[PDB]
Amino acid sequence: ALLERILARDNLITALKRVEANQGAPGIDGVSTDQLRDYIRAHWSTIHAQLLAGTYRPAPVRRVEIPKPGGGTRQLGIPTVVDRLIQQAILQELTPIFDPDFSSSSFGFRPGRNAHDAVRQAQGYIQEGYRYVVDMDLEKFFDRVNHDILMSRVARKVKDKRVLKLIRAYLQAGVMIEGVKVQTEEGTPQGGPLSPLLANILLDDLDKELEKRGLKFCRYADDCNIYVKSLRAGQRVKQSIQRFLEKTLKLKVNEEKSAVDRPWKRAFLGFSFTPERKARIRLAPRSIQRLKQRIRQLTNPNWSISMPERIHRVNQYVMGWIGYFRLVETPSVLQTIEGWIRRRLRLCQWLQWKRVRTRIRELRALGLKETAVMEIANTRKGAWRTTKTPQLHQALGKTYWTAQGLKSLTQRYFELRQ
DNA sequence: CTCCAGGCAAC
RNA sequence: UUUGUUGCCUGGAG
Ligand SMILES: Nc1ncnc2c1ncn2[C@H]1C[C@H](O)[C@@H](COP(=O)(O)OP(=O)(O)OP(=O)(O)O)O1
Ligand SMILES: [Mg+2]
Repeated sequence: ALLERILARDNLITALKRVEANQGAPGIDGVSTDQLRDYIRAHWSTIHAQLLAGTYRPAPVRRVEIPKPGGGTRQLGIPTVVDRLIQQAILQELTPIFDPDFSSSSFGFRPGRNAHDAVRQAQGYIQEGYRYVVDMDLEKFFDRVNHDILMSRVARKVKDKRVLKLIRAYLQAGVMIEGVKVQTEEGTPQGGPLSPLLANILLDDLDKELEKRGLKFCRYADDCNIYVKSLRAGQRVKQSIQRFLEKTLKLKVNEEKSAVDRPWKRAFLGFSFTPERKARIRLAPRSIQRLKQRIRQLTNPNWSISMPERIHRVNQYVMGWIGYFRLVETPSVLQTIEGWIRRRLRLCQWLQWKRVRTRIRELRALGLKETAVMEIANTRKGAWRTTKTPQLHQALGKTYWTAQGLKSLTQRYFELRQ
């Protein structure tokens, strides 16, 4: 059966290689991903037989406080490298059980389904005429999943009694705070390999309820949004779905994140819209500011690495960042930020030549006319003031940086579009 | 299509 | 320090 299908050698080996490639910090027994192969070889005959007998209880998850981009504290649950391996072996077998019957409008944590599909369908509804959105998010979503309602939904397709006892055992296994087990009443661990799938199993009935209601929607994780023709119809369905998820699935709504507002005034998965009739996708103001804050720390303030290294470090971030944010339809702001990136990268190049004699030595070697070299080498202006001056743009502008190995932001934006 | 070193994003 | 999933991307062994 399913526990036998989970404990199959090929399914365990692929699950092992995942946590190995993850390189995640150890659980509460302190054993690392590096020791994971050596640890299971010694403890396998026990682990295998003790969970075959239904006597196996997993070790508690490690509490780690990480800050969220919103500001608040996110509590993580880090399982034992074995407890991460076992959950993986459960996930790998539970995906073909649950995934095909998941919603067409479900996009979160799913194989072959991305954030772009969630936005393309989202712009496709407002383009059709549904020019109002009911954006919704859930209060501490992974912390608030009810154990009884969840395994009710797990038992719907899974008939094997041994795995239902095993998943419950993982859910019931507590946390370690000051060397003591702290039993869990509600919540699936924020860091359990299986836990993102269990999140989709619970809210599949919410998907089924919305599909029965005949509503045009997009869901990614707990961040769900329904696309309506009007503000009156949106406000109406804002309360009736809140009542549904609070009663039938027992979940609390984050009212600070949830709104009935216009799609272009709100952000969805790092993207926003334009007030146009056929609405174009734009960068959300949070996503622009997260980029700008990252470039400020990547470019040298009082930092000390090699500049050819720095250019490559800027390269790997920007080219990756544009890989996700290729979906935006406004290249104008993308043209500005690349110019801003060049402008910011000019600042740390200007301070590198600290001496006035080195300033003249390099600018004359670059090709710039002596008339302009001596005019700006001994200037009294500030460091950020000098980076916008006509002469520093001539010696060190667009043509210089591209020759120095800086990969252009806009060039690869159109390359990924083509 | 599977796996390895790394990176970007969403959650 | 910092976990997990999912998508994509650069390079590599098949
Ligand atoms: N880095 C992560 N690692 C593991 N799980 C994560 C991570 N980020 C998000 N999740 C999971 C747990 C969250 O409950 C769920 C939905 O994300 P999100 O709404 O941002 O957080 P949240 O619901 O815990 O907080 P909030 O109460 O502030 O809305 O996705
Ligand atoms: Mg939430």
